[PDB]
Amino acid sequence: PDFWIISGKKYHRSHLVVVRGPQPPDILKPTYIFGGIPLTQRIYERVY
Amino acid sequence: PTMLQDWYNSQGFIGYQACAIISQHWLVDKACSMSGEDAARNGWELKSD
Amino acid sequence: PTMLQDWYNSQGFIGYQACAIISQHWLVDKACSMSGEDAARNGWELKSD
Amino acid sequence: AAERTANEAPLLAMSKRTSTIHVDVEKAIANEEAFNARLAFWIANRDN
Amino acid sequence: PKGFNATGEHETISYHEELESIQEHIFDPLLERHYLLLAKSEEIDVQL
Amino acid sequence: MVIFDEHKFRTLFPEFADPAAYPDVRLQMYFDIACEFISDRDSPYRILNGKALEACLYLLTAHLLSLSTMQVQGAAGGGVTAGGTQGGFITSATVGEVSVAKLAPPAKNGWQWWLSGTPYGQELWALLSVKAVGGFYIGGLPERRGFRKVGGTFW
Amino acid sequence: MVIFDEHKFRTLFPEFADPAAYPDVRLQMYFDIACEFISDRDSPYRILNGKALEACLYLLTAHLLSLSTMQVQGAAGGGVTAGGTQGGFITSATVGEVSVAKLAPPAKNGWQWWLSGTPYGQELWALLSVKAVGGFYIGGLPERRGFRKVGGTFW
Repeated sequence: PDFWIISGKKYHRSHLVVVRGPQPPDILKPTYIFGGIPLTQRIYERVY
Repeated sequence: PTMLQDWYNSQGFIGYQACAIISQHWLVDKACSMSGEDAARNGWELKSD
Repeated sequence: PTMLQDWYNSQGFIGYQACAIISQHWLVDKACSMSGEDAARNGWELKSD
Repeated sequence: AAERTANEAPLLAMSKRTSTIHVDVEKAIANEEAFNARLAFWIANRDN
Repeated sequence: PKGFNATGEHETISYHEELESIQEHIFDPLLERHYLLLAKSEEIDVQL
Repeated sequence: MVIFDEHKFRTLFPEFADPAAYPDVRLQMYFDIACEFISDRDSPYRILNGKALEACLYLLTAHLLSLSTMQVQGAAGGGVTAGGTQGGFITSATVGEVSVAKLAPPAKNGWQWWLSGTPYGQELWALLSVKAVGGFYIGGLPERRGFRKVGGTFW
Repeated sequence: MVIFDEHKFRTLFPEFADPAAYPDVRLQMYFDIACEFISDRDSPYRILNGKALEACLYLLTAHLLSLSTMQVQGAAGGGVTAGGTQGGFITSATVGEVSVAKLAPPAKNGWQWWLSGTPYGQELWALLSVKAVGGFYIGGLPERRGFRKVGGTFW
């Protein structure tokens, strides 16, 4: 994603700093909305 | 395999609201915060040229 | 032995889609990523002539 | 041999305990779809 | 507790390193502003 | 509460067709008594409900009516017998040169032994035995819903 | 519900062929009574289904009809006896100079003992015993489908 929209304001990629967790494959990126895999998703069942 | 594929497909993204709700339990908070608080507590020093 | 031949032949390629789906699991990701992360940590130095 | 022996143990662990009951099966087959429903409810809600 | 290892050393290190964070985060702002206000009130020019 | 219908009762048991010897007041009273041996409350979740409950109540009422009417006119002296007439299953009999021996039912308590007295009681016992198969699970919670099984399911 | 055919019923049992003695309303009432003992819902996944289920229902109806007969005209004096005629297997009998003894059926509860009263009940009990072999297993998931066995078959 080269641009992020926050409350109607457009921001270019270069101005922002984004950190992501584990990197999903390209086909799975849209499902995760171009983000890393959350830890809670991987820990909630075992914690319970 | 079919059962294996179903088992591996079951895991997936849950949702931001779901993650926020899960994030109230003490165990999850400790697990996600101890490393972060421990990593950057010693500090850093600056070197110029 | 026919049974041994079948047992050894059953294992084979599964598919890029199957690999991508299976990669979601935490333990498989950890196993695949730990070696790569550890290999390139201590860095290298540039020596010329 | 080693791989088959390693694979065998979880399969038996999956079915370690079996439970059986006796009953007059004649009355059971007389009007089922309710006997079955009751036992399915018991299995669904089974715990200590 | 009964049956647990009695090494204790790593637990003491962890407790001390957690105690350091408390001084870093909770006590520092209040005491910093206290010293600033005391210096301003008691006309102590040198910063502390 | 199930409303007693004397017309259906008389249709079901023609031996009680005579209105002179069997006034409706006695039938209603015996139904009111019988609604206490077996609960007359009905719900769809009960093992016995609807027509099964109706048949059970009618059979119990007929049994009570027969047992009661035995006493008053038995010994050709208006029940002048000091202790009345006792009930129970008759395993053997003999009249002159005619003899019959029958099979004793498997009674194990007062309820079944009393029910074996008359054919209506026997039919009621048979119906209860058929409907008594199985059991109840009363306490418990769905604990298994919290774990993943087979094909990534929680059912 | 299962439709009750009076023509087929009378064809099956020629001893009930008289319509004057056995009105169709009586047969319908007894079928409606018998459908409570045995569920009449038909599915391909039941042990009893189709012709077997219809045979059981008809046999139960005939058993009830004969049981009623022994009361309505077994005494034949309008049912003027004390407690009514009692049913059950006759293990021994004697009339004049002829004596006959038979084998006692293995009855273990009220259902089988009540069934053994009449030949139709005995036939129904035998059919149920034949169809009753086997068992049930209700709660369960194919846990074994996730492992490789013998020749790489998950089946």
